[PDB]
Amino acid sequence: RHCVICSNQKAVIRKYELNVCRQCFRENAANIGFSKLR
Amino acid sequence: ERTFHKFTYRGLEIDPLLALSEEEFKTLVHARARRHMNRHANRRAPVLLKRLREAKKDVKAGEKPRAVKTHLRDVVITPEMVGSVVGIYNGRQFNAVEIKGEMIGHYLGEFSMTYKPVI
Amino acid sequence: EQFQHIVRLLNTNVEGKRKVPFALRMVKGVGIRFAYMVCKKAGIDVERRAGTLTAEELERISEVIADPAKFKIPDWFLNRQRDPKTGKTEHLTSAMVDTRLREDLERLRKNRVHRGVRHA
Amino acid sequence: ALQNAVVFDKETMDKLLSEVPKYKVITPSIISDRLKISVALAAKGLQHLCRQKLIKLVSCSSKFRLYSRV
Amino acid sequence: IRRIGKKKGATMKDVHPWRWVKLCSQHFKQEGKLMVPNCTEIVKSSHGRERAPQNPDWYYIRCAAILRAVYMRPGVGYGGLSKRFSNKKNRGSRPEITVRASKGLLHWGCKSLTKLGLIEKCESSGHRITKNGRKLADAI
Amino acid sequence: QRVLVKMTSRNAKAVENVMTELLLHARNEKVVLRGPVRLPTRTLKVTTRKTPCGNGTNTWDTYELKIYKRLVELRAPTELVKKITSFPIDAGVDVAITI
RNA sequence: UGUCAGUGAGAACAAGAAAAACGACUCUUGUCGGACCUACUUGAUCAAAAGAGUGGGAAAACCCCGGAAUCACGUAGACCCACUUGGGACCGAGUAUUGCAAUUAUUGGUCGCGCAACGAGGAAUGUCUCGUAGGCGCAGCUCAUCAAACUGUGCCGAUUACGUCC
Repeated sequence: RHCVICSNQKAVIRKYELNVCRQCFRENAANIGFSKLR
Repeated sequence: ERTFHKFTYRGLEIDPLLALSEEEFKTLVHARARRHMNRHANRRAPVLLKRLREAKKDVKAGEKPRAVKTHLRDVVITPEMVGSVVGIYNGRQFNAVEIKGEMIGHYLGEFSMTYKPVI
Repeated sequence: EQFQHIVRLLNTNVEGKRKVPFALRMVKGVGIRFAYMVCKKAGIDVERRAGTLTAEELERISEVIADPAKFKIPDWFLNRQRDPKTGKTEHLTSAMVDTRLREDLERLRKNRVHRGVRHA
Repeated sequence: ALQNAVVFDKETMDKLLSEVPKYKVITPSIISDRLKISVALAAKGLQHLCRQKLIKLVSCSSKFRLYSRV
Repeated sequence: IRRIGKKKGATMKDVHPWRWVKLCSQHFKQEGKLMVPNCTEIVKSSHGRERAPQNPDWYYIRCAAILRAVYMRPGVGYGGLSKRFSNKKNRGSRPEITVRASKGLLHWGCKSLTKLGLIEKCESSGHRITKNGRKLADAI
Repeated sequence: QRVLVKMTSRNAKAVENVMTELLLHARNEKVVLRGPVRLPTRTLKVTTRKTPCGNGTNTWDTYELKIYKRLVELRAPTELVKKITSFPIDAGVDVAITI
């Protein structure tokens, strides 16, 4: 497909649960409310 | 005229095939051909498709009708305007000598290499 | 005297077995065609194939093999269907194999692209 | 006796009747470990004799059954 | 409900109505018998009884489970893909019987596509299973 | 019919301030209160490669959300429901419903 | 291959998780339904692939929210110690489906070839002590379309050791 927070279209696009945050990796680009505890 | 072929393609020679239309052709032949013809019906190219008929009208060569090249490897070979010879696309190769009969309902592409296997 | 005995059907010796369809596959067929077995006038299984022209009536079977379109039986089991230079041919066996192949052995192997050259 | 055999024959069945009560344990396997016919219809061969009481059935079941001298 | 699993539904509810149904014809025998009943066969449909291990059982499933049909009823269908293309084997079904089996119930022991009994004939005629076998049963 | 209130939120201790506290206002005060126990809590689980390149030990993560759906039921308020749903303002993603 | 064992049938029975909304139409004094699934019935007076109509859901609603593999079975099934009826990989013909575009893309499909390999496989070398190893299946993931991959849930479920430091 294509991405909306980059225009790269490569370095892999997440479209799981209707979000993109893997053309800007979510570890760097957090505050989506996710956490790791386990 | 200046086109020379033999078909015997589902028992049908040169004459019956060009008598039939493209519509009736696809009812006989490949699953592939049906799908391509149906969805390419709107535009197949005006001028490319034209030139294939135009070169037939042209005379003073016994050689097969010479017609403008393609960049398309996706176009079908129709029963009508057959023996119309074009440069089949590749980035090194154009062939006028891989266009012959018994190739109707088959693509124009699947030809002109893409690899040269060595060793 | 018999009761496991060689059989010429393509003029080729093929040994019997104690099951009819399974042995018959060596003659150029397969199990799923031999659901015609029921209509071949010995639908019975667990039977010798030394039983030719006795309890099998071999001539019957050899008609079904050649044309099953004389019979009412479903022609979804045909090996070739609507060939590119002829109509349907009912079966693939013996020399009739080679005929079709050769035509497309020159054409098919021309193809150029990823999978094309692999087939070539 | 002889190694290979689909066959239905006079010898086949006549031998069968003598050999079956000889053993203390009869299974489809051992009759074709005599090799006289295959294991396949050796099964059936025992059934319709046991039905006529040439043998004793043990298991309430068939196939992986076993039998004994009656 | 009543039918199946009250007589041992696996093998002692089957052979008895089978005998009765072949002795006097009832259920469909429509051409299509030869065609693939269960996924990816290399053999014919079966050695014997192409569509005569089927019909009452295909009523039974829908009976006791109430209006499982055409997509739910293949739930108690089969398919393992027991020969495969060297990938992980997966489940399937063949739709062929679905059509015929939803036709069936309008005759013989069931009424309709909403009501699946009459007097529940199969049960009543199966009360003689327990009494006496017809196969020389082990347990009788 | 009977009006229900589902409160869907990412976080506990937002929804808590809604259900317990501000249902007291509707408890027998203007309508009757039938408390069940709230609906099953979904997880949205996502799996993200830690490494931004092909050299690591090919590591991954497990990230999870809680989705709290807090259901409590009432017996047919009409026009009173305006009060009920104006009570929480205390957190984002507090949404309320009326049948 | 005989410790699913290879083609046939029937029975009982599982758990996370995915899903929906387009400035596109219609609707009004400030605006509703179509790109998700599954149900049901025609798809058999004659195949599969596959066509279409009705019906519900933003999910503890989706029809019983949960099912067919490992397993069970003597129904007195068939095969039966063979490179076969054990395995597939090559190879040709046909058709439908997906898509902006297919060039085996399609592949859940027919039916050829199987009598092509391979019979537990030299040296070498891997990793786990418990619901684990091993065996088995399903979903998510990617996304015109395809999962022998990856991630997660569930099912069947041991032998040996519980010691030493070479």
